[PDB]
Amino acid sequence: SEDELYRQSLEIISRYLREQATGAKDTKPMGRSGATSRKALETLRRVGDGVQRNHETAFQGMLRKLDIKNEDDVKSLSRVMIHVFSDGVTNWGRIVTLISFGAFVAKHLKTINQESCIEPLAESITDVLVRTKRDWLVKQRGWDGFVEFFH
Ligand SMILES: CC#CCn1c(CC)c(-c2cccc(Cl)c2C)c2c(N[C@H](Cc3ccccc3)C(=O)O)ncnc21
Repeated sequence: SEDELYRQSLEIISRYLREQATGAKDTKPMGRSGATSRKALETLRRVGDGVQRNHETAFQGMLRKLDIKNEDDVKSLSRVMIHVFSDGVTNWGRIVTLISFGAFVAKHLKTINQESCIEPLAESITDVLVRTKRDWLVKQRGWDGFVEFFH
């Protein structure tokens, strides 16, 4: 390991997706740069909840199209994130939509009683995000850049 950016990203995304699914704020330290991952998570809650709320109908229609039922559909969803998220313009706007739709999908995984697929979903999203937009993420100062961008 010793990929700080991947570790920090996976943590923030797992916390958001897990707490959206279940309602509970997970109380367990944070990790390295914990004040930058707690301010990132705070921001993500504000802006991410906003995107799910404002574009609920769009999110519902996309979820319906993907027809997600098991670990096999979540594993596949990865090829879908590469086509849609990676093959686009790069900005925090689309990065939030990716993690917000992931949270929307994580809520659906809980309701269809497949909540063991949440942590893998979070890993899939972090994989596509960090190992297709690494160059851009580094240039923007990673999650310090994100928190700054949503002042
Ligand atoms: C988990 C995951 C994932 C991948 N992903 C997906 C899922 C395939 C979409 C997407 C594409 C079309 C419609 C909808 Cl509702 C969505 C969510 C997406 C995305 N969408 C925005 C457009 C948009 C913004 C806000 C609300 C609805 C739609 C875009 O393409 O610029 N941006 C980034 N990643 C996206």
